[PDB]
Amino acid sequence: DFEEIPEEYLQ
Amino acid sequence: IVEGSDAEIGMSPWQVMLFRKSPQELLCGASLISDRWVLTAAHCLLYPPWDKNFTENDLLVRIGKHSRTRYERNIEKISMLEKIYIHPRYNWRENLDRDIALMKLKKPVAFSDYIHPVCLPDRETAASLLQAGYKGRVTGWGNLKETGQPSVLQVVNLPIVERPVCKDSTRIRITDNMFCAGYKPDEGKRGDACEGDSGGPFVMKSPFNNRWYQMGIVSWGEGCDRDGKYGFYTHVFRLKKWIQKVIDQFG
Amino acid sequence: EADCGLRPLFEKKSLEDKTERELLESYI
Ligand SMILES: CC[C@@H](C(=O)NCc1ccc(C(=N)N)cc1)N(C)C(=O)[C@@H](Cc1ccccc1)NS(=O)(=O)Cc1ccccc1
Ligand SMILES: *[C@@H]1O[C@H](CO)[C@@H](O)[C@H](O)[C@H]1NC(C)=O
Ligand code: NA
Ligand code: NA
Repeated sequence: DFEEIPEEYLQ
Repeated sequence: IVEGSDAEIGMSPWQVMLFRKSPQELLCGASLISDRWVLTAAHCLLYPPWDKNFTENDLLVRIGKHSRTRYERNIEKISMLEKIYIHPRYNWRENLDRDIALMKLKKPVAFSDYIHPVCLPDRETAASLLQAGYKGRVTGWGNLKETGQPSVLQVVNLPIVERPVCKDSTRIRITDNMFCAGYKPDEGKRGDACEGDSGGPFVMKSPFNNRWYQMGIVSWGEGCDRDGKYGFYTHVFRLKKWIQKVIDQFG
Repeated sequence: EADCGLRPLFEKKSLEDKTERELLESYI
């Protein structure tokens, strides 16, 4: 339901 | 937020979203109190009856948001957590007494039109404003009804309620570290926080210096927007010595 | 912070939001 957030914040 | 309305852009620039990494979902609200510190409800991080016990790496903080689900490119900022601090006498066993936690960010967040800290009350502002009938403002991306979900941040203004009325509305043991707010059945008007709004701020605008102060944290309630029930809020000023102790020691 | 609780898009440009007057009116 949420838009994917930039990969840089999941590292 | 039940029976509230859409926030205006930049209306609540201290509003923070606590976001679960996996699965990607809203956990709670929170508030920005400096460029590196975020305030929330302890039960957003730790609540054993629901098997909740998050660590720093489980979570992200999203600041400057309006839309609930959108990634708001060039507007919101996403921060990682350095450390969680839960009040040492947080009572998750009984009644959520001292439902308060701090989160230190790994890096300072840049302030903008959409991102700005709220004030914490000192003794005099608390004494002046925490009075029955005086209204505060609650904001969040929580559920619109007790039993869907908002497109954007919701807002509702609610009056503080006399402590005997709060006490008589519930079987739960109320403490001096809590206050309650909401309309009475006879007052006609409605509104409440709900699931997902927890940890978010109850704020008041001082008529003395025209600054917004966070007086409360969304903590608990029996259902949402039920007649004769009220929302309960962590009393921020009562716990400010703990807040200052943590920031002085670790900030 | 010295600048806490003053919103860029409201207090900082002397604009009021649509319901803050409701709060003020309650502060009797
Ligand atoms: C963290 C547990 C807490 C909770 O759900 N708090 C979040 C919350 C925040 C605000 C409000 C509101 N203002 N109406 C309601 C719930 N909780 C179990 C409740 O509030 C309990 C009462 C309680 C208080 C303190 C200790 C134990 C039990 N009430 S409850 O009705 O179970 C919460 C609820 C509300 C709607 C949908 C599902 C659940
Ligand atoms: C919650 O998690 C930490 C570490 O994962 C653990 O030490 C603690 O005992 C758990 N329960 C609490 C704080 O009630
Ligand atoms: Na009672
Ligand atoms: Na109610």
